[PDB]
Amino acid sequence: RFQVLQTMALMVSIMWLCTQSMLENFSAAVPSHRCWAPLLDGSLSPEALLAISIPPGPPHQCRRFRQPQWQADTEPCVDGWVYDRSIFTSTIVAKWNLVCDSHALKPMAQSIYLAGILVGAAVCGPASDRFGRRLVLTWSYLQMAVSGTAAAFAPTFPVYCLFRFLLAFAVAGVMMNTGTLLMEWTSARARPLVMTLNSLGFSFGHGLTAAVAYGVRDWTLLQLAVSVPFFLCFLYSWASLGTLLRTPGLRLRTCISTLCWFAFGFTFFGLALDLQALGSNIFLLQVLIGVVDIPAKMGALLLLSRLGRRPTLAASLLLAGLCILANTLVPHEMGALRSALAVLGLGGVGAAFTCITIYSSELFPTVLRMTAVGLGQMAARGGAILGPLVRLLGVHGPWLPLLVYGTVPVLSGLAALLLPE
Ligand SMILES: CC(C)(Sc1ccncc1-c1ccc(C#N)c2ccccc12)C(=O)O
Repeated sequence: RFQVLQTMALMVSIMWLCTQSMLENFSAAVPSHRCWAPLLDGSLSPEALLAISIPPGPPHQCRRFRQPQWQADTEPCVDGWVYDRSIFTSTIVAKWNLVCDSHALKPMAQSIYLAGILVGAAVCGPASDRFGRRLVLTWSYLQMAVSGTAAAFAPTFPVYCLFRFLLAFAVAGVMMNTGTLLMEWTSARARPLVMTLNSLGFSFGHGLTAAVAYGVRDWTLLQLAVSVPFFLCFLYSWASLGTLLRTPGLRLRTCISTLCWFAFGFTFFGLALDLQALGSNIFLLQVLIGVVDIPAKMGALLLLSRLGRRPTLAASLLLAGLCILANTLVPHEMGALRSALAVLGLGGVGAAFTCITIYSSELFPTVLRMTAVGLGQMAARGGAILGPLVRLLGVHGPWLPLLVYGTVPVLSGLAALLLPE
């Protein structure tokens, strides 16, 4: 009774935590924009007017003819940008003009968020040890709620990034304490099931985010809505690494497990946080991510049970990488196929997360098990921090970030073939 109720509450918390993580692709979606031109803001056709007021692009994002030319002089967006509000009424990109010259700020915002996750885990470890895990979890709920509300009403971009950093600082503690509490009260034999249940809670959070963002098209309102439930969550909440590396034989397993954690984190947080490239419809992609993760993670658990631990992880990582590579390979015209491939890739990445979480426990003796799992978690968080950054390589071509996202998991899975069991 108590175990199931606690599991349900923590599943709800994880759903909302996934919402916090994945909100960025909605609250930071880049709308179609253009320099604010006077002649565009003898009237003629809007298409013709825009043709004589904005140079053509591969509709140029950030240029405008100095004087309306009827038919070099192109100049930057001196007066600002005009954002298309057909989908989103407001966004951080539209609010702070994170386009073109300052385009790197959005992926940099996502990197700051993930660095906040890393720092929050690092601090909450010793804090959760020093103070009760339940107390730290309650304080993390409170911090998540307040940081989300503040970042919703952030006046300037540095303030928004700072409060996203503190929000991540809090979510790291939330995740740490939720996982620890689930582990403590669950029988050692039932650990794979509990891990799968938590991952399924995250999958449900994907669709929850999709629905909330669909309803609330204002980034301020979206952030505030996703942050409010943590107020209620707070209300009703009431063997060192040196030795691990020293051992000679362990080095192979340690390196490969850490590489797998890093590959999962990098690929997921570099792809999951930018679904605009993956598919045309962000809401549909967000929904399908969870809709496929559910069966994907269930099948991952089934294969893990019957097909084995190592081959299941290898298959999941290879599937993710190959699907991402195909997505960047198949023609951009075939949008449906690319969206399906991206959904399959994210499902495989989630399955790989389940597999590695349930596998790294077995790979190492009980004395070093906690240290190995912690090292894997830290590597995953570092890869997450590096995830959004590689999207900056898209300036040369949008295919390069996806090529990196695909070749990382493929190589990690191939390396996963050397694991013992
Ligand atoms: C930081 C991560 C990647 S975890 C994490 C931290 C913060 N935000 C989300 C996740 C996360 C990402 C994908 C998941 C999936 N699928 C997932 C499932 C359950 C719990 C968290 C996640 C790690 O620990 O290395």
